[PDB]
Amino acid sequence: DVQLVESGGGLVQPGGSRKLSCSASGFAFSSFGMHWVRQAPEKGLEWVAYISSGSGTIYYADTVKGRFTISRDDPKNTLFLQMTSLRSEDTAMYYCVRSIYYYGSSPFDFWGQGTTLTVSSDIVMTQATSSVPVTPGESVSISCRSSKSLLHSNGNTYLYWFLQRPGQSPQLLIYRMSNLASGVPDRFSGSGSGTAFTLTISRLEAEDVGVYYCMQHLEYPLTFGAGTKLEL
Amino acid sequence: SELDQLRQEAEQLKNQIRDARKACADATLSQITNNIDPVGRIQMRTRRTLRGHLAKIYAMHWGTDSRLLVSASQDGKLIIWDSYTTNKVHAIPLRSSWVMTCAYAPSGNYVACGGLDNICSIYNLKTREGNVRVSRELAGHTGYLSCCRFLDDNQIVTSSGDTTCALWDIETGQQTTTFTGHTGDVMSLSLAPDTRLFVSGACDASAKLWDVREGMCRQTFTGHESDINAICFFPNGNAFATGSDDATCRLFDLRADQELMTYSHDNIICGITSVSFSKSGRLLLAGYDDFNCNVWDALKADRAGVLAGHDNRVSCLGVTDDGMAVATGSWDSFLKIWN
Amino acid sequence: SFEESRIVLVVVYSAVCTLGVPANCLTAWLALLQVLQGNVLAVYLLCLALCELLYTGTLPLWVIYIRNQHRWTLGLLACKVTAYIFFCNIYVSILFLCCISCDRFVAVVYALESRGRRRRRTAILISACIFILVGIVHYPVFQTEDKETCFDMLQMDSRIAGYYYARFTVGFAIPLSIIAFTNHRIFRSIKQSMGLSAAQKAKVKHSAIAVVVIFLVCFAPYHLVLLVKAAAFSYYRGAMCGLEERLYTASVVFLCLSTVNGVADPIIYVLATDHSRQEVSRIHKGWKEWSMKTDVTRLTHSRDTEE
Amino acid sequence: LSAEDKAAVERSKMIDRNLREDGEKAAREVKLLLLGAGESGKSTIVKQMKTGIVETHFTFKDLHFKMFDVGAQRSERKKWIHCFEGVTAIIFCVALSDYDLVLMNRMHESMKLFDSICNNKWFTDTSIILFLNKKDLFEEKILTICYPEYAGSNTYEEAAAYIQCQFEDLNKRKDTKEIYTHFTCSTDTKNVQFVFDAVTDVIIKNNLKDCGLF
Amino acid sequence: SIAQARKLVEQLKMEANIDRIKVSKAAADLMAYCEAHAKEDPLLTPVPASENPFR
Repeated sequence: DVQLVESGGGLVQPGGSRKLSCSASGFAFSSFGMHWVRQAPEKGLEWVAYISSGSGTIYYADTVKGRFTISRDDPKNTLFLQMTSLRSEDTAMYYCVRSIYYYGSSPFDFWGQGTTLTVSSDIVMTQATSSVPVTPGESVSISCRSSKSLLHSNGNTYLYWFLQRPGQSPQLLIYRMSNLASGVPDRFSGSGSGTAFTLTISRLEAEDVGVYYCMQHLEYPLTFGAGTKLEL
Repeated sequence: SELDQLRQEAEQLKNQIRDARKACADATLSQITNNIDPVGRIQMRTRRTLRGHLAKIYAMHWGTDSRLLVSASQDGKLIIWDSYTTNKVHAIPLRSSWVMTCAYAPSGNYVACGGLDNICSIYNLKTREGNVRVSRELAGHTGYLSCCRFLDDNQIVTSSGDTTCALWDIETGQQTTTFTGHTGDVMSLSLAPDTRLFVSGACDASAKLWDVREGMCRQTFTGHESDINAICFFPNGNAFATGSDDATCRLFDLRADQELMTYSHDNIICGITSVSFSKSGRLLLAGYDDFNCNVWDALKADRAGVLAGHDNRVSCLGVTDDGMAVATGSWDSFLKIWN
Repeated sequence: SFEESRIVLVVVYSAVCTLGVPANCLTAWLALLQVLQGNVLAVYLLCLALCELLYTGTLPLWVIYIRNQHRWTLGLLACKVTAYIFFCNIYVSILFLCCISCDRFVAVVYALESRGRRRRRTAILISACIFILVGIVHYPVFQTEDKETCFDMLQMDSRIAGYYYARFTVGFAIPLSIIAFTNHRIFRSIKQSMGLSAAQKAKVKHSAIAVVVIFLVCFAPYHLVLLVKAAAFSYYRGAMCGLEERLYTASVVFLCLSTVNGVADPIIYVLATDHSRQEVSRIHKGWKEWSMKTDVTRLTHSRDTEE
Repeated sequence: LSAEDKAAVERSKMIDRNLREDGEKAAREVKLLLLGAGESGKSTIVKQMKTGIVETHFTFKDLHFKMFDVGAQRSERKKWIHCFEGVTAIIFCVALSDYDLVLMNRMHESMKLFDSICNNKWFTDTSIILFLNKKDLFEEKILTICYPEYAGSNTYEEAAAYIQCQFEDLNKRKDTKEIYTHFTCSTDTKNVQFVFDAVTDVIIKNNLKDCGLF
Repeated sequence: SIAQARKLVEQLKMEANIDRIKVSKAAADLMAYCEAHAKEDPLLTPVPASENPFR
């Protein structure tokens, strides 16, 4: 259907530079907004950069600003990111993310494969316990707290849940705390208060194993959570 | 002579119904609504102006969420809108720039677009592709697609200028049932809320009921004296009202099959191009060929409210299902909504 | 002699202003309502009328207070402001009428190609650039010293006379070449055509020759007095008093006729063209219904009441 | 006022910029209305400039031409005639050698279509161009069948001038408008030269109306 | 025009078996639908600006 393949993820001398490109095919990438998301090689998913639909609004993170840049080119249908001054914090499994933005749109719906890149205030959101032992057929519930409430003045809370399948790309389950994504079974359902947020897994079976995440969407930083590895 | 002897027996059958029409009707609805307190004045101000088109805006339709609306303009572009934030969400190019109708699906997945090109076009909004592509073209008519409406996600009923109405299905693209019996070209159609019975209006000075399932005419409503430009259904599902070029808006009941009243004023000589109700009745929105819109009491036929926002002739009009706002478009390339 | 000449010219100045101000405000409102429909020169006429309204009531205050005999009862900030508005207005009105003529030229002869070049953003861009340019060009007049008298001090100094001659050369003579070039190309372009019949040919000849002739006959006298002043000063840096007194009288009467043309430009614009004739006719009907001097329905009610 | 709202404003600005560019690209095209009747040489005109309405596009010099052929509509004309109000020119095609044919001769009913379309309220000021067809057959075959009231010369040029004169004065709505007749030989090289010189003659005068001159 | 004569008059005899009620009590259903749902109708009884999402 669609293809998000990444290129040039390898060994870089510390403090050097490396061109990173995300080859896109099979969708209106000229109309789609694009993101970049850092995955640490051991544990920890977090955001890198944002690029506009029209390449007008660009955002970065605290350790990303200035020394990273992100560009695009619609006619050859690919995504670019020139990357400089790398170190151990820059060692990461960077993921290619598309996200479309309108009313009823589901951002972060599809993810890329990744780059094996090794070398040599903000809204706090904590998941309670990183390990929950489960049984294939009973219902469990997990949740993550937010520093501040995500309930905006327009009456819409902004929070997204993700499933890290073991070894490959993740997917989006439920967007904006109440609406399930396409291609996802109805068993998954999130809920909570204006500050307390939780997921309700019902009748789980042997494919829901993996690390789960929750994200803020009130601002372009888009802070992540710690992660709940859901083992059997 | 054998066709001629069948004429006067059909005329007395037309006399058989009309005296039975007059046997049921002794007291009109106007004498019934004497005791009810009048609505008074309805001051409505333009909260949002959903402009952005470039040519004459011809049709609109409200979404089921009462936030998104689809607007068709003669420039050749189809725009899905947003009510509160006044920002367009989708701009759809058209293969044929000639468009006179548009439909928003009740599920919100699809949008139907037509015109005088004898082609009905249905577009998928929320695709896995991410772009908006036409699902398939629909070509079975020989006139001009006056109005198309979504009965269901899979079933769509359209009204076309080949003097016929046809029920379609997307998966095969053929007429499951076609409706014939209108001598002239039909101009508008408004289905009931239960999506089982629907009515169509034509350039016959008459309107005829239709049952969707077997495709036979149920009722024949007349009393007009010129072409019906737009029709609307009472959200109770037990009545409907029509608009024509005669500058008279007339209210009809389905099984009571009578003209309850005509909404006519002497200063109104310009005909009607758009009719819509309120959820509880007690109101009738009406757009005229004069550049202002108009509001009529549905029960007492009074000059309740006046809407004089547009400077050109209002073509399309519609109301939300929750009643939060009424929408109105005209040939001045502007959309403005009151409350 | 000099006193009676200046008093009669300021009397006819006051009369010309009090006959021209309502026509100016009417034309300003007319161009404001005409900019609603898409016309590139409608905002040109709007800007020209607004620039006219800038000075059409400033100099009347001083000239009705007293004809100037170097007496300035105010703190002279207001007289510097009126001189600013007058100089800026004269140059911006000349440039606005000439760019109106250039728009007429590019509309008529190159009509096929101009359909992409008639975007309205260029019109606002050109009007704003000319306005800011004439303000910055004027600004040395605000910088000028010798605040004993603020209308002119050209009788003794020739440096400021050379500066004013430079302003004259950059703002007066070249627009005459511009209007002559554009109007002659308009003449040729309409006169090789055959679809337009002979009546409209003579009409467009008469209208364009009328605007170029009034521009010439009212501003070229100012050209000749400024040129003869500059030439006399350049020759005789090292009967001069009598020539300067007669030149001063000629300059003030020529200023009177030039501002007569300036205030008459919207009147000639609305009187020369027939579409504006029916447009000012329906504006007259609107003003009559906003005045209510007809009272026909109330008169019929009154005659029905007494009978 | 969040990231989602900011990105919605972003996408709204993007769609507005795309729409403005598309409208500026579309505005350059010239719109032409063909009202060719049955056997009026619609095939001839489309072969010389080279189920619903048929749309054709051709280029002459630096100017685009966008014509929409309304053929076999089989509907009431009043419902959709207002859709072509912004069209600059109306092209009429009429055969001349069909004056010996009655369904009520085609010639007489052709004037009623022209009388109705000229006197309408939408087309107060729209330049009207009419063409001809089969004039060589009309010269060969010819008078008393269709126009006995002329009672004059059987010669082709005087008869063709008589027929052209009757269409020029169907009604007085053509006084405010401008009819542009042309003797269409049906073999003449570029009869779009008639159209191109006419459509620029509208454009100067449409500019002159907008120029506030005439 | 011989073929149209049948199916034109089959419409009339199919219309003979028509339901019949009283229009005055049918007009009661017109009125009884109004005051039942006039409490939540925001046109003739507009909601305040806090409940109004169009401000």
